[PDB]
Amino acid sequence: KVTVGVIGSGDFAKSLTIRLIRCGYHVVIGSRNPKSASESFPHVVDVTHHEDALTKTNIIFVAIHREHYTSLSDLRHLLVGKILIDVSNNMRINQYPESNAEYLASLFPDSLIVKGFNVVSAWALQLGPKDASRQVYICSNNIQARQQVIELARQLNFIPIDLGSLSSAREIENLPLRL
Ligand SMILES: NC(=O)C1=CN([C@@H]2O[C@H](COP(=O)(O)OP(=O)(O)OC[C@H]3O[C@@H](n4cnc5c(N)ncnc54)[C@H](OP(=O)(O)O)[C@@H]3O)[C@@H](O)[C@H]2O)C=CC1
Repeated sequence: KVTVGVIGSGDFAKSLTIRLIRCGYHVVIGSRNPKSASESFPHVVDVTHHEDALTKTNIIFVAIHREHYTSLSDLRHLLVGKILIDVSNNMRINQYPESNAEYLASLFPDSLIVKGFNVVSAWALQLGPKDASRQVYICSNNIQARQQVIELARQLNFIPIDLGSLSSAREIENLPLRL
């Protein structure tokens, strides 16, 4: 089984982990408190500290909020070359001078940041997306990483919508707030 990483242990990390397992992946979780977080996951999931989880996979969902990204900054060297999937949303349209994905890319300039899955609710990961809204919008400045995340979306039974460069991340982040 291919191993996919998730940082964080909240509602989104838990739902993502469900879908990943159902779709045939092995999951490693990076948590600040893995002994405590382990009870929030099945035994088949490897729950560990961030620095250990990162050694087990090259593709990591960053299932934490933007305001906590800098808690990972000391992992910069270990994260070099890895794909980081920015799943985040904000409470306001155009909330910051840069999109959350661009902010993450600036914190980890030698990682490969891909925006994706922010439009998917926790409940949609558990039940599946509505038949008329299986779309997940994906973008990245790195074409190879973009294509890997597109293929992951397909394996998770979503319809990936390739919006090209990371410049698309801003309006992808605005989309849940628009109607
Ligand atoms: N909930 C949803 O339905 C959806 C959420 N998202 C996005 O997913 C991401 C997570 O959302 P959600 O699960 O609801 O968020 P939570 O508020 O549950 O936070 C998730 C994780 O953040 C981690 N973390 C929290 N504080 C810190 C910190 N100070 N430093 C380092 N890590 C920290 C915790 O992990 P730990 O304690 O294990 O370290 C926690 O389990 C967000 O970006 C959200 O916008 C996207 C679409 C849907």
